Amino acid sequence: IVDQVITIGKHVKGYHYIIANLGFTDGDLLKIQFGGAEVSGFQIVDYD
Amino acid sequence: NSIQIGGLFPRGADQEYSAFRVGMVQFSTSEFRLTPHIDNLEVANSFAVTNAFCSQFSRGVYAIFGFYDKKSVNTITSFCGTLHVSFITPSFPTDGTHPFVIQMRPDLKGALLSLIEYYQWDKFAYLYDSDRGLSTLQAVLDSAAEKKWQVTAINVGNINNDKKDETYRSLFQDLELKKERRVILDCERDKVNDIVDQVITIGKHVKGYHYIIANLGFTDGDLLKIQFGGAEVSGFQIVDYDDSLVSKFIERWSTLEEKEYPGAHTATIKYTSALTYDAVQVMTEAFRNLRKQRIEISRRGNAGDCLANPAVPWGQGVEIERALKQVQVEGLSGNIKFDQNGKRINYTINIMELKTNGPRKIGYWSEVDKMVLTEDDTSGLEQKTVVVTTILESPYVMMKKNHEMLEGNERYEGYCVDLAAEIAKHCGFKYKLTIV
Amino acid sequence: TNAFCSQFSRGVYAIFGFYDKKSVNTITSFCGTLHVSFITPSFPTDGTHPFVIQMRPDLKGALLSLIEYYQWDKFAYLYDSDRGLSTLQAVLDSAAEKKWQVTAINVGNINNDKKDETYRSLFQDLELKKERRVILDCERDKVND
Ligand SMILES: *[C@@H]1O[C@H](CO)[C@@H](O[C@@H]2O[C@H](CO)[C@@H](O)[C@H](O)[C@H]2NC(C)=O)[C@H](O)[C@H]1NC(C)=O
Repeated sequence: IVDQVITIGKHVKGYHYIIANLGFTDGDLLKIQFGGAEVSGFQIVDYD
Repeated sequence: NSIQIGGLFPRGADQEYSAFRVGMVQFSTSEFRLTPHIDNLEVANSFAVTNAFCSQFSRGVYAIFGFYDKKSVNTITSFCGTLHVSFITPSFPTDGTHPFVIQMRPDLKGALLSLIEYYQWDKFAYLYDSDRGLSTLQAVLDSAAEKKWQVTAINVGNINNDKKDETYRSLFQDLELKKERRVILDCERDKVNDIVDQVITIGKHVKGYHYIIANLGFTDGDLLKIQFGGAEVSGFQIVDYDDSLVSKFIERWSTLEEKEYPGAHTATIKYTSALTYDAVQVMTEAFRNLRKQRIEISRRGNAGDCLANPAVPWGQGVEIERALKQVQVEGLSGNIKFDQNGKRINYTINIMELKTNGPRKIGYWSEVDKMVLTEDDTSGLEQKTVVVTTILESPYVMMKKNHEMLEGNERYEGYCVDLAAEIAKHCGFKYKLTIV
Repeated sequence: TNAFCSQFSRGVYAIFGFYDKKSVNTITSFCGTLHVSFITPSFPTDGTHPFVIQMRPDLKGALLSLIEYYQWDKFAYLYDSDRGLSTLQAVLDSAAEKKWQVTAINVGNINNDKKDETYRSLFQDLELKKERRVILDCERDKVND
């Protein structure tokens, strides 16, 4: 879903995504990291 | 009939070399046979170029086909202009009028300048490296002055590939200072994809951005990763895969053994490679015409040393160069023809826009016709001029005092005329005021 | 290339000379390879070539500063290719960050048969945008012309 969004350009500022699982940092995030859209998610494993 | 020629290839130009070999077999005849001695060299290094040339000279070649960097080209145009050695290249045109250099690459500057007035740009950002000279950048700076353009030229080639990230943000902050949306890319094909990739990541490839790729190979690189972005991408093609000549070429090309002809297993070929294939045909017709005109050209001995003092050119160099420059043939890059300096003339350049279903020609450019759009107009432009009927009554609809000199909607004035505007404005349509 | 080798064959220990934008690479690559040291008053290399002792100091930094001192924002930059468009790019690279409107008119390609005409055709062409601030960037002779 990410890659598809990336290619049609729905990851710029104004857009906003909330990833609904306990593994936000379990998957790739670099490919949306600088686009402009807002990404949110949940982490159940605190590395700190 | 053993004719010796010089071959100068840069390390890792594999497809260009394979194309050179298919050209060998295809245009080889039984009248004569071109015997190519190949020199694999770091074309950027001038020392190695000077050496490799002197080697080809001392062996006794009749002409050299090769490439050059802009850093190296001067060594080439010197040793060729001096020793009358003929040089054939798909590399970029020389800054001026150099003799004994047969530049297969068509001049691109004239094409690009046409396209800019076509899209009617007035303010853009020109990005570049120096690797093909700055003779193009001079062209966009002398034009901008004469046609009122504001150009933000940024040199993006000196960027180190070791810290190649902070250099891009600060680049697109300076390119966000004037909200620059129109950008030209005049770069090495490698540098092209690196920039595109970065542009995708920061999301400057949606609707509202319009990029122009300044090279002879539009469909050469990768286009699919900004094909759905929304941004419109234009560029130039010198290899038309619709020509039956090129189409028949592709069939054998795409099917060759790849262990033997590397990078030749594709449905597309780089223009750098394609020109090399065209260059072989020219080298054949050149030496064919030299015997059909019964002119003798064989070496009267060793060329010995290229640094021989004083330098004395062999005679037939004048004759050979002329033969080359008088060639007219048809190959992969459309029609081929030269002037007295070895520059392309009368050549076609396809204009391609990136769409949804892939790259697409919207027209072609000639050095004589300038910008010509192929009659492929679409029916999409609705522009349904909504016919608005009205009556000649005061003060609803009235003729203006000098309606004669005026035309269209401007002829009439009045309440309903003013209303016709407010209606069409809020409803969004172009309309024609006509009396019943 | 012939002169450099002629000097080298004799076994000189160093070489003093001048070069051009259409010959600099030759001097460098043959001095980088043969480790011959070159001492030049000519314009410095657009890089980090070794064995080349450039006597003239880098100007680039100074000119940029002086323009900033005069508080300019829109000017014309007549340039000569003869010394390598390094400085032309230096002000062009800065044109964004410093916010400049630079008109870059090449001038190192005119002939002395129509010298008096083209030079007037340039200035009666900047009577268009009506700029008054110019930079010359030329070998002294192209200045006086
Ligand atoms: C200039 O280029 C044109 C178009 O590439 C060349 O035109 C072709 O000429 C041949 C031989 O007369 C015809 O068979 C073709 O039909 C033409 N191709 C076209 C028009 O697409 C022409 O040869 C070149 N002119 C000169 C003076 O060299």
